[PDB]
Amino acid sequence: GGSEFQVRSFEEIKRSGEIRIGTEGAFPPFNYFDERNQLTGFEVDLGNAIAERLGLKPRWIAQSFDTLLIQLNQGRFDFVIASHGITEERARAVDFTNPHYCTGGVIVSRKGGPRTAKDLQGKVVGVQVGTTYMEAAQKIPGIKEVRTYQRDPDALQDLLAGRIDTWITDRFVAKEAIKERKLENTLQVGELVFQERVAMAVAKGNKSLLDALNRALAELMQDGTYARISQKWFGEDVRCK
Ligand SMILES: NCCC[C@H](N)C(=O)O
Repeated sequence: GGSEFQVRSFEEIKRSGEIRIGTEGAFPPFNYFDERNQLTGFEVDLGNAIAERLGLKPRWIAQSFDTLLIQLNQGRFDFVIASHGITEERARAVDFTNPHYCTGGVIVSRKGGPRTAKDLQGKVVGVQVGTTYMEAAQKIPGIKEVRTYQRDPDALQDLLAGRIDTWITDRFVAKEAIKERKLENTLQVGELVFQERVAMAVAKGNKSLLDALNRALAELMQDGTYARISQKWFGEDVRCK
């Protein structure tokens, strides 16, 4: 159906009564399509609670991860919530909110497989395109091959099939995939390779919206809504401490 692309200030958004939110929809349990083919996840619930707290009806747009930041700047959405770690490189093209969770990238291998960055010597490592996982894998020398996937669950599929030695991904995504697929006796979570603060993104220079999102997030963290949503998803509070 197409849409009107525009980078919108907070007051322009407020006038419309609607906030357009970009996400990926292939990164469970943060944002994904469930068994009845509807968009959900910790970040969807969070996104909706943000929209609500601002007096705005959310309109969700799922699309491939590698495209999200560039379509944000082109004006397809007002903000993106799609598990983006804050990086200096990314902050050149977008403005990040205060982080809505903290986490890290972790080595995942089959039983008896690589557990440390050092173990990745002559190994084949699977990572999703445009991610901090791919970025870190590119900097670990002596990996035989960094294999890059458009979608992160595809890397998991290749780890299981034995086409790669190691998948590097988010620690919560790794834990949940193992629980979901009952892979406790088949997969092995190794070392935390790096830690990261994960945040919403706004088009570069969209300071009015940036500030409103920060305020709404602060409010959710104070009024118990964040705690409730984190509990539902993780049985614990995942905010940066
Ligand atoms: N597809 C989602 C990737 C999320 C990861 N934390 C990153 O920042 O690259």
